Amino acid sequence: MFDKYIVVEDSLKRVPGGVQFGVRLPYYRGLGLSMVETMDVTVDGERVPEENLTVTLGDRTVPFARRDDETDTIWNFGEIATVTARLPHELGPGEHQVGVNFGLRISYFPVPMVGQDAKTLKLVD
Amino acid sequence: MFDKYIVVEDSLKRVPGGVQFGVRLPYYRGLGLSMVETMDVTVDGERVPEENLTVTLGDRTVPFARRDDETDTIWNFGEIATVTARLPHELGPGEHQVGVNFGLRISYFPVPMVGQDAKTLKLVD
Amino acid sequence: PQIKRGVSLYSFQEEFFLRKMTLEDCVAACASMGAYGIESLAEQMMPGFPNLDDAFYDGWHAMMAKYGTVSVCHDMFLDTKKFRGRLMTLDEQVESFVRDIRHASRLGCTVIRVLNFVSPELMEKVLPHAEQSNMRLGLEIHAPMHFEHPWVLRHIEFMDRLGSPLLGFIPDMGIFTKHFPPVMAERLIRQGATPHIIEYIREQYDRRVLAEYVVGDVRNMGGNPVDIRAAEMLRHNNWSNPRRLLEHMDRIFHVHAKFYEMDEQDRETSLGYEEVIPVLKEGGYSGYLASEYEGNRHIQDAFEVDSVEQVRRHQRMLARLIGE
Amino acid sequence: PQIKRGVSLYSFQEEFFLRKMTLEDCVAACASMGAYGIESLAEQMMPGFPNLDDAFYDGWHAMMAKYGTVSVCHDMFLDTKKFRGRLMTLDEQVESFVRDIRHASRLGCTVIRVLNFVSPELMEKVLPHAEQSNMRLGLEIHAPMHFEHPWVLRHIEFMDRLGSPLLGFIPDMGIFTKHFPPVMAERLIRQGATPHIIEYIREQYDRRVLAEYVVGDVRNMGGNPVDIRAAEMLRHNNWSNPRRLLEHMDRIFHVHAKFYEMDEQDRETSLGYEEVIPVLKEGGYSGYLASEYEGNRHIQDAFEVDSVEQVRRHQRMLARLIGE
Repeated sequence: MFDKYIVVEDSLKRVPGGVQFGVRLPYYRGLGLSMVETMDVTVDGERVPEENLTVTLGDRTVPFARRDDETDTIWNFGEIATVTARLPHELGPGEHQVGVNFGLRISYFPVPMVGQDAKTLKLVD
Repeated sequence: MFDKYIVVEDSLKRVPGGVQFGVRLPYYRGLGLSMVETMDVTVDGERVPEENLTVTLGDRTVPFARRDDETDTIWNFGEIATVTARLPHELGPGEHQVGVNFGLRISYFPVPMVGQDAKTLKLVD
Repeated sequence: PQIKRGVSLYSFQEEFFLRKMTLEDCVAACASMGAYGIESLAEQMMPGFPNLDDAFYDGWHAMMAKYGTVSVCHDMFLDTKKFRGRLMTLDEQVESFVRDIRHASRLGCTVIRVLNFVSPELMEKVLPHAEQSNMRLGLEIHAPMHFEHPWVLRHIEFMDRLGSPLLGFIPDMGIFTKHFPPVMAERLIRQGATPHIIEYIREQYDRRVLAEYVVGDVRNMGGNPVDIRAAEMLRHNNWSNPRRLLEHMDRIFHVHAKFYEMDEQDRETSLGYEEVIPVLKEGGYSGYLASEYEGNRHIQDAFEVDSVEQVRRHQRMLARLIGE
Repeated sequence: PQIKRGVSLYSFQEEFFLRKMTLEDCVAACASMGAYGIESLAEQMMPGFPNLDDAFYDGWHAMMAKYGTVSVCHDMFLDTKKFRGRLMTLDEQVESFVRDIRHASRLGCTVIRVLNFVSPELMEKVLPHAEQSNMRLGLEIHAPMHFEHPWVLRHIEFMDRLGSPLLGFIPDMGIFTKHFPPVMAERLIRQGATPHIIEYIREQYDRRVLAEYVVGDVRNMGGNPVDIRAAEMLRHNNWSNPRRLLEHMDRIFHVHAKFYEMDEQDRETSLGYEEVIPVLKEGGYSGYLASEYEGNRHIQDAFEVDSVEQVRRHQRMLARLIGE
């Protein structure tokens, strides 16, 4: 649900030590960050471990590994979060593939609710 | 259902080219032979192909490969059938393992109904 | 005081399979309990069906008279998959069904247990044959079905249109599975299930949580294949509304008094007899409750089966609840 | 002539997600169809919930007046798994529920859509808070559930004991799924399902064959993983008896008029509106039918979504069947 919209076009930007890009949540309402149980990120097919990932919602930036404490931080419906990936080398210009695979801890559903997307993004300057 | 009773004790006997033994059907009523969809037989852990198997019910002996034509030949409830296995070498005396794995084409059930058993039988003379 | 006690001889299958009880042994045990209504499965205990001769049928009539028992119900089967690679034609199905009507007539029965999976269209096409033998056709309603299941609703549409008093239903008490049956849970643990996860499943069963939720949850908490299969029993065993029977009483010809386990207290440990029997009385039910023991398939791996004792306890329970 | 037309703004989620329609845009579209009853999901379209200020609530009241619309129903959610490794305590659940009662009160609603999974025990414990705000609590009944499902039966036991007119139900029209929904079947084929096997599944759906039979059969005939998942939709979409609503009319506060696809004929292609609306009239229903479009999630992979058009057609269908 909303899978084709997870990775936001034109959003890949360099930051110190890696890249940032925009991500939307594949769910029909806002959800507390603590129930984003998995968000597997790949850059150029390479996995970004959870310790190198941060999520920015509005004015709050949280390390992805600390999401358990973000029970009331809402990833609002349609809201673009800035996901920051610390990478082991600088990214050259031009296009790169960004993949996001979500598993959501939905309380009325017995197993993680899933959404997945990958897009070719150009490094916008 | 009735799995512990599939292989009949004290029934292993030599015949020309192989052995015979008694088998009961793991089902709660009589069933036409044509719906014994699979009956995988192993002797001493070795599989007996379907072309080397015959089933005797009462006074009728049928090759297992021709069971499709036995739509009204009933394997009655609790009835011991004599299953004859053509083997590639004579069986020495003493104990041997006989295994039978049933899959039954039960009309009100979507997948084969299963029953399995294996017993150590002595070659009775 | 019009509800009558009977037994389906299916209850004694283990002893019959093992040649410990004959067909007549089963009827005798039944009369010894005052359960005079007899339900039988020709394909189970009458080898030679559908070619039984007059000597058999006359002998069955004489047997019934000797024991004071009544031949009430015949349980048909329909082997639509008898031919590999195809189903029976509708005409082949009619032929098979007519076999059973004829046999039930010769056995003296007043009702046939029609398998739950039989279509409304087959019921409709065989109706003239039932009419010729004045034979009631009772479609079994068994778990996970119930009287509001869409399959039953469609059967009701057909019977409302046809307007025949010979078409009806046989509820099976497994649609009143109040708790996860203990002998089922215990066999699952003997097969390797995780006891902590079995307890979750039994608790969620009592809570009436959606089956698919329990299954996915057991999967999610690391259940092994046995645990998952345990959870999936919630798709095959159900509770239903006992007062729904009141809406269909004129079509309830017979009741399969299914049971798995009678304790030493003469109590059935998981099925809703104390809720259902008052409803049958409120509705004026005048048919039989026929014991249908199924505990054998769950306990036979580790325990001797004593179907006569289990049915004796069940009959004492029925007598108490009916008010004899 | 007392059945009223409304819309759940959930119907416009695709456009709202994509920032093509604002919250007020949705209400405006709704009034343009004469569907004046508004149902809303604060967690979906009101960022800042449960901390909305008086300026918001006063502005919503003024919006309702400007369009002639009525704030009817608030749809709560309950995130029992908000904390990893545990569920909310019952007291934490009450706190969350009270949030929604307070908000629905400030939004002017008369009823809350309580998630189907909410327990009877939670309904019981929050009842004094509902009473303080005179807020009706309608438990949603959605597929594969129905009014005779044991979970609903247990909820009914609690409401019969408590005796409060504020506790009741909101049926979702997906419990009247008459045919396998076409947009669902078509997306399955786009995902790689076998078209011959999809046709079998759609046919067996109309035949009302047991779900577990269809699943095992699709497995047995060589269905691929998509075919099997297609078959397993029979566990999640169901037909139920429309006349069963008559037994519970005093507790039917609101109806989720779920739909997936309105054709160019203003006909919904799989749900049982023509059977259900006469029953609601027979029962004297005086609540809202609230459009709840869900076709977006099935078609969005290959087609543009036009929720306003789909809801326009749905509202024309409702008006015709109500008899306006």
